[PDB]
Formats: sequence, structure tokens, C-alpha cells
Amino acid sequence: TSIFLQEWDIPFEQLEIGELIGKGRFGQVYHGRWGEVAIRLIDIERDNEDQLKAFKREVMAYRQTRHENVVLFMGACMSPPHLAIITSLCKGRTLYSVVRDAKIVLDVNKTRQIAQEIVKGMGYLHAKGILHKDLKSKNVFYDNGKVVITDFGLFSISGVLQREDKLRIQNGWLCHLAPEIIRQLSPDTEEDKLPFSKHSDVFALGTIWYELHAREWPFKTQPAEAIIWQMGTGMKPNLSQIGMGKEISDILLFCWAFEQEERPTFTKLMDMLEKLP
Amino acid sequence: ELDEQQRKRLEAFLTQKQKVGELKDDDFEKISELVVFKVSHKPSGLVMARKLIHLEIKPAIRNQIIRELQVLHECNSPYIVGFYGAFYSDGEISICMEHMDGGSLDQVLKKAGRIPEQILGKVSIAVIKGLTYLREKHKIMHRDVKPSNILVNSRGEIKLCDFGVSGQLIDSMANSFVGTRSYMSPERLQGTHYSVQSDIWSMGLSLVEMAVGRYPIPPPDAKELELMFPMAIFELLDYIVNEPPPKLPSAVFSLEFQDFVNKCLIKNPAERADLKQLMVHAFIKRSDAEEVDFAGWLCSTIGL
Ligand SMILES: CC(=O)Nc1cccc(-n2c(=O)n(C3CC3)c(=O)c3c(Nc4ccc(I)cc4F)n(C)c(=O)c(C)c32)c1
Ligand SMILES: Nc1ncnc2c1ncn2[C@@H]1O[C@H](COP(=O)(O)OP(=O)(O)NP(=O)(O)O)[C@@H](O)[C@H]1O
Ligand SMILES: Nc1ncnc2c1ncn2[C@@H]1O[C@H](COP(=O)(O)OP(=O)(O)NP(=O)(O)O)[C@@H](O)[C@H]1O
Ligand SMILES: [Mg+2]
Ligand SMILES: [Mg+2]
Repeated sequence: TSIFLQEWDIPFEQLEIGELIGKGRFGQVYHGRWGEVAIRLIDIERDNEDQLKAFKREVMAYRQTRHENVVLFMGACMSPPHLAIITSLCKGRTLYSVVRDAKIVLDVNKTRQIAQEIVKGMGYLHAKGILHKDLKSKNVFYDNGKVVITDFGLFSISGVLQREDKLRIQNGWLCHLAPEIIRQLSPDTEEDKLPFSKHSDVFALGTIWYELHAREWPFKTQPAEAIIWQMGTGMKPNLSQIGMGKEISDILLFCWAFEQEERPTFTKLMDMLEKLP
Repeated sequence: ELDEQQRKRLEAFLTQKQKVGELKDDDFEKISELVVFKVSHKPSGLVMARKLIHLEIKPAIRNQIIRELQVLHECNSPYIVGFYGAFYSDGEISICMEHMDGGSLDQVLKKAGRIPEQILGKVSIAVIKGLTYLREKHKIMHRDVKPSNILVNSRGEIKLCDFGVSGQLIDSMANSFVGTRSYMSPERLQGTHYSVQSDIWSMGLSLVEMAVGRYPIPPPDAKELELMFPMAIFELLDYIVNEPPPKLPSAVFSLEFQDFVNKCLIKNPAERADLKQLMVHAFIKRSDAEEVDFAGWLCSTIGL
């Protein structure tokens, strides 16, 4: 029923809380000092024992993680109703912002390199039986070659879906969801109960591979309902409209494969990205 | 496309035009909620409705949305609601409008049981003239026709609202709301090129819903049709695309009405009736030349 910060392998004396880093749908995310840190303050119902040991469920799984492509989970003190998840602070910019700045060149060699980094980290999380469930370019950080995944596992305890028989759909969420997930979104959908999987995470990587080369999300033109139906029945773009070769386009056909068992694991995907020009 | 008793109040709208000048927040005092609010302007005693669209977004883009929005001062007709001004205050752009005493036709439907054919006769002309006006006078299609965006008043006018003026405002709102009642045309869900034909389908679907008192997909089983007189988003949209369209029950509605909705709900947008094909249709030429006190029907059913 309680998590203390003395329970962690990172010796902790004091924790300073600075300015808000940015807006976001899941709690608030402040600058902090410990070394410099990133603090995410989440609030929970006072007496929802289910949500809580299901949070505790998650965090000490994270206590076993350390990998150069995965943000360093540092600690999580929990004196309900106020929670906190404390991780290393990322220098540099998010992949979302880098992709959408015209002053940065993103040649085919660089995009292969960024993608292999994300894959290595995702393979580590998968190897430890941890699903990301929200892999996307706002959750990847890029500082002159250094690439770091963040926010893995949070989506289960997130509550970002929460109107009357109306599901709230953020821009760019849907085009990451593999078809098995899209086909059951409903106004009763709970983040706890969607069928995420290792295969769903590979799909979400595919969306990032599209985004690295087109420098925008797929289905940019289209409204949410059109995206749901188009992705549910298996319709997907290629990148020949911008002169990308076959190899780059084949990556998508594998990652976005309609039947899950046809998409590669991250280990196989790591090989496929090696054999590019 | 002309009448003198509606040239009367178009122009008396442009006399309350001068009274507004420019607008920002503290001019307005909230009265009640209807998200949009009932407001009371202070420099000008006009009672309006104020939209709130929460957007969290750049310098240059706002200026170019509000100036893209300024097209609504120009458009004027008895089948489109009244536009006053657009400004930005506190992370939320706010469109101020003509207020409507009766509410949306979704509003009136849930209070009534069903809506009679003779009234939705007149509703149909209001929509078809509106869409015809906007296309050939401004080269814009509505893009979002549904019962909640057709508004009515105790004076007796029916006009459309919440249509697409600003190609950017579409792009800038961060998240949409997807429920169990969809009015998107089958061609729009598949990502095919579309025209005002899509707005005609949206009209057809709204009409059958209002005539029956229930959203018509999936269609009801014989047990619920007798009475009247758990589904995931994807399979509803897939129903719209692959199963045959809904139709009114053969018993209780006239042939002219049934053929009207049937032509609006044809899947192939080329075979679907176009705007003015619909205006020479038997059902609305019959309905045009009828006397129904719309104001009286409204005030007796919602109570005002
Ligand atoms: C992909 C796609 O089709 N997007 C789309 C398609 C159609 C509509 C919208 N859109 C919308 O949905 N609303 C609804 C949600 C409240 C709007 O109010 C809305 C809006 N306001 C408004 C307009 C006119 C009058 I007279 C009063 C008003 F208040 N204007 C000015 C718009 O230009 C758009 C483009 C709006 C978005
Ligand atoms: N470890 C970190 N280092 C630096 N910035 C961070 C870190 N974690 C989060 N941020 C930033 O803090 C803000 C909020 O992050 P977050 O709450 O995950 O929202 P988001 O993932 O960017 N968008 P969304 O989850 O779809 O609502 C964003 O500006 C992030 O870039
Ligand atoms: N000018 C108006 N006068 C009276 N009621 C209005 C007016 N504008 C909106 N409403 C009502 O406000 C409520 C919410 O409208 P709105 O914010 O547009 O969402 P919605 O109608 O439920 N679906 P949508 O219009 O697509 O966002 C509905 O009950 C409308 O009838
Ligand atoms: Mg994030
Ligand atoms: Mg509306």
C-alpha cells in the first residue's frame, strides 16, 4: 500500500522540483535536481486499491532495467493520493521535433541509424517482458546521435482516454495502433484492457519508420473515423511517392503486416535494418 | 432563391452588425451552458452564443485562422446562422454567433419521441438551400452535417452551422471525439475524393434518424420496430461501408419521403442525387407548398 524512496538502489537524500517541462495528458512533468532529473507527478483516487498495487505491479518491474537506449528509471515514491515517477532527464530534443524541423537533414543513412537505436532498446524491454504500449516519436529523444526511449509501460495506468459515450482520440495516436487494437476501440475502451502485445509494439515502430522518411505521420490528411476504418481493413501507405527504394518500403510491409504473426520480432527487425544500402 | 419577408430580417441582422465593433473576453457574462455557452455582450446588449475551442498553439497560425474565419462576415442567407466576430482569449479561440432559442434538432428529438414527416419536409428544404447557397456562392462544402448542427428557433427559421471555413482550424485542433453515431459518408471513410455529395448522405442519414427516433445502424430487429410504433467503433463504420443503407419503414411514411431518403443514401456518390436534383424531387416540391406552423410545433414540444 506504500512505496518509499528509501526502497531504491539510487541513494536519495533530497529532491528539488523546478519548472514544468511541457504540457501532457498524463500527470505533470517537472524539471528536478537529485544530478538533474525529470519528475512526473501523478494523482490517483485516495482509496482505489486496484489502481494502486497495479501501479506497484509496474514500477518495480522497472527497477530491474538498465540499458543505454532506455531512459533510466530512478525511483517512484508513492504516498497516496500523490504519486511520482522519477527518471533521468533527457538532454536534447524529442524525435518528434527533430523530424519536423526543416533545418535538420535526415538522409537515408541517418534514418536507418536512428531506427536501429530504438529497436535495440525495444528489444531489451521485450527481453525483460516489458511492453511499451505507447511507443512514438514524442517518446523518443535525440541529442546528436544519442537516442533514448521513454514512457514505457505508463499507458496501462495512464487514463488518457477517461464525453458521454464518446472516446477522445488524440492526433497521431490511431496511426500507431496495430489493426487488432483499432478493431476494438469503443467509448467503453479502457487502457487496462486493450490487447497490447509485442506485435503491437513492432507495428508502432513501423509508424516511426514511415515518419522518419516522410517527415510527417501517415494518414495526415484524414479524420479519425476514416483512419479507423482504413486501418481496420488493412489499408496502408507506402513511400514510393517520395522516391524511396524498395528496401525502405519493405520495412513497412513487414512491420505493418495485417496478421500479427507475420511481423518480425525486434531482433529480426534489427537484422532487416542492417541490410539496407 | 429570394423572398422579401426574409430579406426583412437578413438586413435587420446587419443593423445589429454595427453594434458589436470588436470583442474580447470581459465583454461577455455567462448565462447558461448548452463546448458553447449562452453569453451577454456588454458594449452591445445582444444575447449571443460563444464557442470555445481549446487550442495550444503558435503565434502566426492564429492570425491566419481568424483571418481565414473572417469569411463568415461575408456569407449571409436565411438558411445559415449569424456570424459576429472571432477572437482569441486565453488558449481558447471563441466564435460568437447568433443564438438559437430551440437548440439542435438532436435536442428536440430527445424531447419529442419522433419528428413528423411534414416538419422534416421543411427541414429538408432548409438544408438543401443552405448547402446550395454555400457551394455556388462561396465554393465551400459543409463537411459535417448532423442533427446536432441544425438549429431552430421559436420564430421559425432552420439554418445550418459548424461548417468548414478554415482549412487550417481543421488541422490544428488536437483531438476529435468518436462515439457510436457516425454521419460520415462511405466515400469519406474510404479516403476517396468527395464533394458536397457527402453532405447529402449526411443529410439523408439524419432524416431517417429523426423520423424513427433512433440512430438506424445497425437496423432494429422486428421486435423493436413493433415497439417504436454493445458495438465497437470499427464494425459500425464497416457496416456503413459494406452493408446496404438504412431505409424508412414502408408502412408509416409517404412514398415521396421514402424515395427522398433512398436517393440521399445511395452508396455510389455519382448515382446519389445532387443538390438541385433534390429540389425538383417530388417530396420537397410537395412539401414546399404546404402550410405548417413550424414555430408552433416547436414551442409546444420543448415548452417555450
Ligand atoms: C476533417 C474534418 O472534416 N474536420 C472538420 C470538419 C468540419 C468542421 C470542423 N469544425 C467543427 O467540427 N466544428 C465543431 C466541433 C465543434 C466547428 O465548430 C468548426 C467551426 N466553427 C463554426 C463555424 C461556422 C459557424 I456560422 C459557427 C462555428 F462555431 N469552423 C469555423 C470550422 O471552420 C470548422 C472546420 C469546424 C472540423
Ligand atoms: N525525461 C524527460 N526529459 C526531458 N523532457 C521530458 C522527459 N519526459 C518528458 N519530457 C517532456 O515533458 C513533456 C510532457 O511529456 P509527456 O507527459 O510524456 O507528454 P507527451 O508524451 O510528450 N505527449 P502525450 O503523452 O501524447 O500526451 C513533453 O514536452 C516531453 O517532451
Ligand atoms: N448557437 C447555438 N444556439 C443554441 N444551442 C447551440 C448553439 N450552438 C451549439 N448549441 C448546442 O450546444 C450543444 C453542444 O454543441 P457542440 O459543441 O457543437 O457539440 P455537439 O453538437 O454535441 N457535436 P458537434 O457540434 O459536432 O461538436 C448542443 O446541444 C447544441 O445544440
Ligand atoms: Mg512523452
Ligand atoms: Mg456543433
